[PDB]
Amino acid sequence: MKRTFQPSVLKRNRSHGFRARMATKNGRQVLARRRAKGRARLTVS
Amino acid sequence: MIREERLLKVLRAPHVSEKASTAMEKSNTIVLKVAKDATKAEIKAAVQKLFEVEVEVVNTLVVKGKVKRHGQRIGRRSDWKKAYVTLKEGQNLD
Amino acid sequence: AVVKCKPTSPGRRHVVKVVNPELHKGKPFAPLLEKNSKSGGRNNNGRITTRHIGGGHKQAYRIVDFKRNKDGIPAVVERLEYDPNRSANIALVLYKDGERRYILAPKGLKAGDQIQSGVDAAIKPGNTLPMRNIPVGSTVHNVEMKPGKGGQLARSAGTYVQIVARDGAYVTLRLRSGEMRKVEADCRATLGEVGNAEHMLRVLGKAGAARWRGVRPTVRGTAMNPVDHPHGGGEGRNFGKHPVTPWGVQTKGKKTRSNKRTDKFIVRRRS
Amino acid sequence: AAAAAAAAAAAAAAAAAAAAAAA
RNA sequence: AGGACCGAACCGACUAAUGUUGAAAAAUUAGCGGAUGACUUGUGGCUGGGGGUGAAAGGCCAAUCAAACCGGGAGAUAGCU
RNA sequence: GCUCGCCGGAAGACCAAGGGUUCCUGUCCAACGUUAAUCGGGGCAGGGUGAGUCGACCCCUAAGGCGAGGCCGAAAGGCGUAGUCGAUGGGAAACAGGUUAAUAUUCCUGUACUUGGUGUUACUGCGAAGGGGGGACGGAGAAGGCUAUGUUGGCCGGGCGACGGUUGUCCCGGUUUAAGCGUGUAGGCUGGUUUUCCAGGCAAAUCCGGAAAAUCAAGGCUGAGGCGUGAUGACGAGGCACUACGGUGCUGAAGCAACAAAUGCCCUGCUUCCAGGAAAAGCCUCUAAGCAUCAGGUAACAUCAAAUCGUACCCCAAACCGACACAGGUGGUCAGGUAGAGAAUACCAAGGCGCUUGAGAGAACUCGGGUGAAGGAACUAGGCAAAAUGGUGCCGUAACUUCGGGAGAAGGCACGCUGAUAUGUAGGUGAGGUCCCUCGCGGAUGGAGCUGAAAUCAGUCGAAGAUACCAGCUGGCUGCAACUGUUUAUUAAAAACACAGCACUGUGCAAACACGAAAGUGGACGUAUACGGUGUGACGCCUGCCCGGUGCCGGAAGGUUAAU
Ligand SMILES: [Mg+2]
Ligand SMILES: [Mg+2]
Ligand SMILES: [Mg+2]
Ligand SMILES: [Mg+2]
Ligand SMILES: [Mg+2]
Ligand SMILES: [Mg+2]
Ligand SMILES: [Mg+2]
Ligand SMILES: [Mg+2]
Ligand SMILES: [Mg+2]
Ligand SMILES: [Mg+2]
Ligand SMILES: [Mg+2]
Ligand SMILES: [Mg+2]
Ligand SMILES: [Mg+2]
Ligand SMILES: [Mg+2]
Ligand SMILES: [Mg+2]
Ligand SMILES: [Mg+2]
Ligand SMILES: [Mg+2]
Ligand SMILES: [Mg+2]
Ligand SMILES: [Mg+2]
Ligand SMILES: [Mg+2]
Ligand SMILES: [Mg+2]
Ligand SMILES: [Mg+2]
Ligand SMILES: [Mg+2]
Ligand SMILES: [Mg+2]
Ligand SMILES: [Mg+2]
Ligand SMILES: [Mg+2]
Ligand SMILES: [Mg+2]
Ligand SMILES: [Mg+2]
Ligand SMILES: [Mg+2]
Ligand SMILES: [Mg+2]
Ligand SMILES: [Mg+2]
Ligand SMILES: [Mg+2]
Ligand SMILES: [Mg+2]
Ligand SMILES: [Mg+2]
Ligand SMILES: [Mg+2]
Ligand SMILES: [Mg+2]
Ligand SMILES: [Mg+2]
Ligand SMILES: [Mg+2]
Ligand SMILES: [Mg+2]
Ligand SMILES: [Mg+2]
Ligand SMILES: [Mg+2]
Ligand SMILES: [Mg+2]
Ligand SMILES: [Mg+2]
Ligand SMILES: [Mg+2]
Ligand SMILES: [Mg+2]
Ligand SMILES: [Mg+2]
Ligand SMILES: [Mg+2]
Ligand SMILES: [Mg+2]
Ligand SMILES: [Mg+2]
Ligand SMILES: [Mg+2]
Ligand SMILES: [Mg+2]
Ligand SMILES: [Mg+2]
Ligand SMILES: [Mg+2]
Ligand SMILES: [Mg+2]
Ligand SMILES: [Mg+2]
Ligand SMILES: [Mg+2]
Ligand SMILES: [Mg+2]
Ligand SMILES: [Mg+2]
Ligand SMILES: [Mg+2]
Ligand SMILES: [Mg+2]
Ligand SMILES: [Mg+2]
Ligand SMILES: [Mg+2]
Ligand SMILES: [Mg+2]
Ligand SMILES: [Mg+2]
Ligand SMILES: [Mg+2]
Ligand SMILES: [Mg+2]
Ligand SMILES: [Mg+2]
Ligand SMILES: [Mg+2]
Ligand SMILES: [Mg+2]
Ligand SMILES: [Mg+2]
Ligand SMILES: [Mg+2]
Ligand SMILES: [Mg+2]
Repeated sequence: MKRTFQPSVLKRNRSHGFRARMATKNGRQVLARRRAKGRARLTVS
Repeated sequence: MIREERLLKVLRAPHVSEKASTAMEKSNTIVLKVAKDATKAEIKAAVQKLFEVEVEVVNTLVVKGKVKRHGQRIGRRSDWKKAYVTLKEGQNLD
Repeated sequence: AVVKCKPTSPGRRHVVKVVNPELHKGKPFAPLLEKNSKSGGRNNNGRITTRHIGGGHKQAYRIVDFKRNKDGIPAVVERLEYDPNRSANIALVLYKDGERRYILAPKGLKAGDQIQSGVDAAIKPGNTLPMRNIPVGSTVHNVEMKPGKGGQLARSAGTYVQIVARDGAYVTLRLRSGEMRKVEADCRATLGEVGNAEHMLRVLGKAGAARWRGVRPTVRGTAMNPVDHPHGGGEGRNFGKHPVTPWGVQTKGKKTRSNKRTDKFIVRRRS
Repeated sequence: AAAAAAAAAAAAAAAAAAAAAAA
């Protein structure tokens, strides 16, 4: 059928990108939770 | 006027291929491998100043580097820039 | 008029149009249109606040002369146009100095009449003049209720108020809903019944005409579930509980007036 | 070289009931 | 002219057979309904969990919905196995 | 390499999204390929994407997002004005031909075009965060002109046939050419030109709008296609050749006409309907500020620039989404031949492939199918499934009915090929030629040539003429629901939901009501012929009795009654 991931990099970067995480208030705690976790890529962008 | 150390920093190599040799003989275009953040006017000024050769127009593209697997760990080769500098009508530059 | 559509099709069997040759086929006046984005029934929070709104044909909000500011200039009606927003037709009206406007169309108006606002005006339908100088017992529309705001009472298709009294500095209106109401007497009003008085004599014929007007389908209460409405659930058809709005307030016969500030302008309630 | 293409078997997804039940 | 007619694109999903540890965590084949409209679809936006949205089935909200998922309270509790 | 098969509105071509070197060469076959493999979309090394004109970047905005101040909020923050972002839309400009193993509207050849600076010549009212015009807009339909494109003839070149005949009314192949520039046609739209004035477009006006007056009823705007020109060129079937059999260079004729014709163009047009059909900048124009012949503007003319990024490849898939090289899913553009109404359907061309396990043997049994004696629903929960009916033209058609319907009711007839009417008819198209001609892409008789139904009569063939593929089963009684629609993605598509219509009720606009502590916003840029809520569910006939119960509405005289 039509599966549940139709990829589009505009919507991907616009909803899960670094600036769209950095804009809000519990988005900056998302990025500060991955830096303390020490991940490779923080977000998609 | 462009910075002389900048024009000395831009040109990195020539290019060595079958397309490069045929473009050197049939169209008088030298093929260079230039810096990553070069531009057309800076490359034209540098190729007129360093080699001292009259140059018509310059054609640049960005080669995408491959992704190799040395050993067992994957790795990215470094992208760069390639430039087809043509020369004037009837003018030799090796 | 009313032209019963000949029943060549089911759904066309019941339609009744309101045809009128006077409504100007053609273009509107470009300095007076706007953009009017369809709401969807959705406020700034994003939710559906009011329901059954969404879809329909795209409209362009005409700008109208609801305030009748240009006094003292005799203003001939250029043409009669079909406003999609409101119920009544509008009349593009050309003034003497040459600045056209849009006025909500009175009853017996046609392209050729003189409509003059102000205080000096004579008493013919269209001539806006204040209720200090309107003869009592008359009928008016486009009535302001605070002096200099824009008409707010009786501006539908064919509605009209009556000026039953004047004493002190208050006029007493019998509105279209049968309620009498004080209004301060410096407010302007416009003489005459309003135009499209066959607008109630239409029927929509089919559900597609409701969807063109821009209403969604309304799902009544007793065919829902008890999470989704008070009357929901029930094996079979069961409606044992008292009739209530979807947020728990009785509909059939419960007064819900709240503003105590304008209870002083209620001479008589509606009946 | 030595690729060693043996990743672990993550196989079980879900199930359902879908059976004629004695009741 | 029409929420008109018969019918391909396109949307569906009514019947049968085949598969059902399959080719496929809902499909193929042969027929079937709508097919100028309350149609369908591309692209971007919006509504967030007792909340959304609902032509209303307790349906849908990332193969999960009589109240999602991820972390935390948390080694909840369990007269039960 | 030779055959054979399959798709051919795709299983062909070009893309966007998406992926990210899979593209091409050389080498290896450990692993991967549902097998072998010298093969590969696998490993390894090397190569490969060239843009003033294509697209992003840019200028302009939509739904919307962030939103200096501000309002609001225990804190976090919510909303929102100036603004500033946001395309799927608006905005300048390039086509043809050739080459690479790999790019090409990017490279090369030919011919172009656009916007800006600078400077030189001539001339003088220039200037906006403003005013105005325009940009700038629906659905359906209908006709006309065309084009893409095909068919037929001619012309040029090749051929005289492995088997009867084949110098002909024969067979095969070609018969290509653009953008730009001029010419301004088929057409559509608009009355113009000039003078004076104005309660108007926040002031400003010569611009727009509005009035009055003179003159001419033809000036302007828009516009597919044609004809030149580009072109004397390129392209071209082919020959001539040097060999690494892979190739490679020079030459190279004809290169017209008629007809048919699109969903594409004129068309962002015209007719018509109501459900009344984006915004801002480009762009044209008026001026206030001011700047004062300084600057600037505009007709040229030369000269410089046009940056950066994507340009490989797949792109209905073996490379995206589905764990897989998975019979699944995925939006745009191009749409040839023969029958056909058709983009269905059958066979085909260009093109691309034969679905990454094969060889046997021809048991049960299972799947997809074909036919069947005699009977025809006896099968069965139930005509489920199959079988039949199918087309075009004509004849004909009932009960009932809301006058439309029923209805394609049912039911029946004709259907091929050949000859005649007519050596190809009616009709369509119109070359000549002749006359005017406000002289040109002008108009009338003129009908050559080209194409071309359809019908009647006769003959004849077959068992069967819509011969294949595609292509209604029909009728009678009745329940339920007025109908078209929508739903339980993935066991339920209905008698359920909606629906137009009916009624009750709330609401006088700072509405009722909802979302939000609150601002606010939806309601609504609407105003009782409107809006919310509730029940019912077209249309016809109708809606009868009860206010004891529980609600709701009206009373505030009395009993009981809180903080204070
Ligand atoms: Mg991740
Ligand atoms: Mg480039
Ligand atoms: Mg409602
Ligand atoms: Mg209703
Ligand atoms: Mg309903
Ligand atoms: Mg229910
Ligand atoms: Mg409840
Ligand atoms: Mg019951
Ligand atoms: Mg009971
Ligand atoms: Mg239909
Ligand atoms: Mg099917
Ligand atoms: Mg149909
Ligand atoms: Mg919850
Ligand atoms: Mg239930
Ligand atoms: Mg789910
Ligand atoms: Mg719970
Ligand atoms: Mg435990
Ligand atoms: Mg605890
Ligand atoms: Mg075939
Ligand atoms: Mg393809
Ligand atoms: Mg690789
Ligand atoms: Mg390859
Ligand atoms: Mg290879
Ligand atoms: Mg081996
Ligand atoms: Mg193998
Ligand atoms: Mg490889
Ligand atoms: Mg362009
Ligand atoms: Mg912008
Ligand atoms: Mg904004
Ligand atoms: Mg904000
Ligand atoms: Mg602040
Ligand atoms: Mg766009
Ligand atoms: Mg654009
Ligand atoms: Mg290629
Ligand atoms: Mg170039
Ligand atoms: Mg403007
Ligand atoms: Mg249209
Ligand atoms: Mg043609
Ligand atoms: Mg021929
Ligand atoms: Mg022979
Ligand atoms: Mg012979
Ligand atoms: Mg041309
Ligand atoms: Mg490409
Ligand atoms: Mg395969
Ligand atoms: Mg596949
Ligand atoms: Mg075809
Ligand atoms: Mg087909
Ligand atoms: Mg067998
Ligand atoms: Mg059979
Ligand atoms: Mg038998
Ligand atoms: Mg037999
Ligand atoms: Mg028999
Ligand atoms: Mg029987
Ligand atoms: Mg029986
Ligand atoms: Mg039996
Ligand atoms: Mg059947
Ligand atoms: Mg059958
Ligand atoms: Mg019964
Ligand atoms: Mg029904
Ligand atoms: Mg239906
Ligand atoms: Mg639906
Ligand atoms: Mg279901
Ligand atoms: Mg569905
Ligand atoms: Mg079903
Ligand atoms: Mg409000
Ligand atoms: Mg009901
Ligand atoms: Mg009923
Ligand atoms: Mg009753
Ligand atoms: Mg009672
Ligand atoms: Mg009582
Ligand atoms: Mg009673
Ligand atoms: Mg009471």
